[PDB]
Amino acid sequence: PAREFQRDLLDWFARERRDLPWRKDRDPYKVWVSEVMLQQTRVETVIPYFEQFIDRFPTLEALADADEDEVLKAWEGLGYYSRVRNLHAAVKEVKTRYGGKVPDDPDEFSRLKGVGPYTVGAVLSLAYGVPEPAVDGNVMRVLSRLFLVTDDIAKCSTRKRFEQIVREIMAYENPGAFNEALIELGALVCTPRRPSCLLCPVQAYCQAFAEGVAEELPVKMVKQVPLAVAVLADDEGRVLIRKRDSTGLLANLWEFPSCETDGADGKEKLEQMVGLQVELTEPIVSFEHAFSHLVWQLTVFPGRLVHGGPVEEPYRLAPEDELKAYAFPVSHQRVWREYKEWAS
DNA sequence: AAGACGGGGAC
DNA sequence: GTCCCAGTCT
Ligand code: SF4
Ligand SMILES: [Ca+2]
Repeated sequence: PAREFQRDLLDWFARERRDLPWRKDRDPYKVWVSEVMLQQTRVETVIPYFEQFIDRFPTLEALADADEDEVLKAWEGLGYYSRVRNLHAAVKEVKTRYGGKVPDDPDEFSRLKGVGPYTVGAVLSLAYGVPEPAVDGNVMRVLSRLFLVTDDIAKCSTRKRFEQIVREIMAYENPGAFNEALIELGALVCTPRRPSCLLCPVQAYCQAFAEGVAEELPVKMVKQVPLAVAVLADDEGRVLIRKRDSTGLLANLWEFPSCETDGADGKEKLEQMVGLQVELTEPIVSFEHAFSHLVWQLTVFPGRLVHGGPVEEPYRLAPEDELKAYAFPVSHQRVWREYKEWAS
């Protein structure tokens, strides 16, 4: 019932679609940026970031020529920072290798970093009219309910099933609108909890509704870590900060020297870290910070800094009024908040 | 396959 | 507390 299902979906979309920032036009660059920002992040959270980001990097070239440091700063607070490292690399790739044009071929676009099966579909269908599926969590929930699919959507292969289903029922004449409509339906009507089936424009076609299990679908299947942070203040009013490893947790972000206490030593395993030496004091406050695969049990440790050598290695000396110039994870952002809240 | 990879806002 | 959001990479 593909064709008729398409008409209802698309009709609903025209009337109910939200006027979001990235929907002003279909510029490949603007669509791509928004799609990367939306990965595992809510629309409400993205809006402010997209606005600031586009103003600061209006074109793909402008973003390509920016120093990675400024690009990360623009992403400070969004989470999953590798998304922007990959988008930056990919954008630099399109400028030099593809003459500043976002490839319109799925095989070409999919080779760029950060571009997985979802983004290929979202960006190419929307910006170029390419008939590729764009299956995100929203679509998976929608399709799972419409076709009563009970396979664990956390299974790597379950997404392939959904992609095939989309290839069979999508409006090949307007793939972009079709894909977007499917996502919007999931965002506004066919919601995680208490979907609005009575007001759904494709209720008639829904097997989950007919069987009364809409709410039980889709079917879907952390370690603690103590950490000691050090905030060394130079009598001159400058602070010590280091850039993080280029690969792994919060990669390439700045932070206050710290170590995985892995117990309860505190001001011990830290001092040792010198690879330019000094001693600490007693804590100032303790909090926690969650991620997705692990939690941080960090405890701060202040101290004084006396110069005895050149600041090298990842480390970098910086005046207090310049900190707002670096990109810091949310955890360490709080560390500094509690510090000036202390010396207050 | 399954775990790494942020931060936040409903319920 | 729990879920999951416009997922990608190894
Ligand atoms: S009828 Fe209910 S479960 Fe089926 S697609 Fe609509 S909102 Fe989703
Ligand atoms: Ca790819």
